[PDB]
Amino acid sequence: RTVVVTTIMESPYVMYKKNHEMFEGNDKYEGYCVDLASEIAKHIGIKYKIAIVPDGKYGARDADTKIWNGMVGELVYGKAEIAIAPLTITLVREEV
Amino acid sequence: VATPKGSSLRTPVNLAVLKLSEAGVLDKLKNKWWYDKGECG
Amino acid sequence: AEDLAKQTEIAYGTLDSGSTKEFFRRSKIAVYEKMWTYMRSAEPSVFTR
Ligand SMILES: NS(=O)(=O)c1cccc2c1c([N+](=O)[O-])cc1[nH]c(=O)c(=O)[nH]c12
Repeated sequence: RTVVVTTIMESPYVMYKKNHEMFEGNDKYEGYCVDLASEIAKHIGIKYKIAIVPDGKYGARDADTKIWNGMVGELVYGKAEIAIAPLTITLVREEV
Repeated sequence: VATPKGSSLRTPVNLAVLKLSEAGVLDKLKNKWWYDKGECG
Repeated sequence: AEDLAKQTEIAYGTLDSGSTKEFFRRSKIAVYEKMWTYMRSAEPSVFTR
């Protein structure tokens, strides 16, 4: 199975290549986290697809609705298999 | 690197990060994107 | 070389290929890496054919 990776467009971690209109799939993107994802996949033995989180957020729990947004939410609610991004380890995220 | 509670993927993902660190690959990637591709010398 | 590394009015460079260019690119010595980043970023080019 193809592993679904959630990430976020922020330089220099993940950036769309200048010529991305001529490219397909993962090769549309470049950056530190793109290179890291490739190294992790090679060491762990999986194929993967880079997807960009829809709401453009890292991950916080709404005070009113208690719903997690961002990349954290994509993992919590079962929509993605892994997040490879500039995502800070914090107490409230480690809890979920 | 984050994942889904209890996900089996998280135990090989973590070992890979520790290995890439010890091999100097994470330092190589930071240098590539910040300094080799930097514009200010 | 320390004199060169501390200034920019007098430009400086290497062959555009070969062992001399590679010495500067890979050095972990502070003075030599300072010289390398200058050469890499300079416009117009400080390298020669
Ligand atoms: N300043 S920001 O862009 O608006 C920004 C806002 C909110 C969270 C950020 C963040 C940035 N950042 O600086 O790029 C990096 C980062 N890295 C993490 O690991 C994390 O958990 N959260 C963040």
